[PDB]
Amino acid sequence: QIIGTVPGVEVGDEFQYRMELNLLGIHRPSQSGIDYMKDGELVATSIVSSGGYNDVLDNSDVLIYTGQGGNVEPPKDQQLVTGNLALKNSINKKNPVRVIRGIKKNYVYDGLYLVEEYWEETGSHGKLVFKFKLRRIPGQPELPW
Amino acid sequence: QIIGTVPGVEVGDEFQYRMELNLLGIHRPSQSGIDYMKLVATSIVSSGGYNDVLDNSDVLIYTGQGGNVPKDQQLVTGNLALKNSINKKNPVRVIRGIKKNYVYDGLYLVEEYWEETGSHGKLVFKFKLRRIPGQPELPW
DNA sequence: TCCACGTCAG
DNA sequence: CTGACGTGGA
Ligand SMILES: [Cl-]
Repeated sequence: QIIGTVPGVEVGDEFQYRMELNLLGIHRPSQSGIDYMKDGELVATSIVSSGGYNDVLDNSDVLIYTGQGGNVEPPKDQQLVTGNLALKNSINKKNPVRVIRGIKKNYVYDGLYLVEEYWEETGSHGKLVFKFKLRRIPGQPELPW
Repeated sequence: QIIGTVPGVEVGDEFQYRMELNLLGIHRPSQSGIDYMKLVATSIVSSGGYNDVLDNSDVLIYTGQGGNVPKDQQLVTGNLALKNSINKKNPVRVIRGIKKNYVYDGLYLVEEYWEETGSHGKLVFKFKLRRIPGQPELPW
């Protein structure tokens, strides 16, 4: 499974099903929001933001992406591991990450981003949540919204 | 959603995903084994999930859904569909899961059904479908 | 073995 | 709202 741009897939491309991001090699997991891979430190390779968490899409070049897990079953911390750990190490690896957005014909490839930072958030209950600040790599084609 | 043969879909056709039987209108549910409509049955998927019987012949025994196969099973929704399809003598598409994941096996009728007191004490239905004679052959 | 920003239709 | 012969990858 490959980093960066994917042959055949262009910014603004749309898809109906998660299972096509997998087929085309854009995003492997069938449900999970984060896909990553061993480098042996985990690095992130793509994320889907499609309404499942409290993600922030400004219609700008910055997005806040919520970490997975913790029930955001009963309310638990979130954990810096698997996907979450991937995204973080991708802060330092400065590697590009595909970002796919779910739309109100269901998904759109939004292009490449980097993970500038992450932080923690004591939530409305008392448990952790991570937030990863991704910036879109400047100079890619644009999309409407 | 249509009964009988589907335009564009031929016996022996294969597919990788449940979500293509839906796209092509072969079988709507994404997981469920039985699809029906206002109740008569219109298609079933037998892909290893229950103790179905595939003789490599023209008859198949299809297990009813539910009951955790621990509760009885119930003659309702899909199960009820299949049964009323006994009397409606309407054709039913039958898709088989294979060990690139699914294969349209053609048309069948539901000749009968019965009940089976299982290894625990609760119900299970079994529907005997016979393949409509005179369609191309699937090898196995 | 188990979880996950599934996905459909009653 | 939730049950249903789901998928893929850790
Ligand atoms: Cl698909």
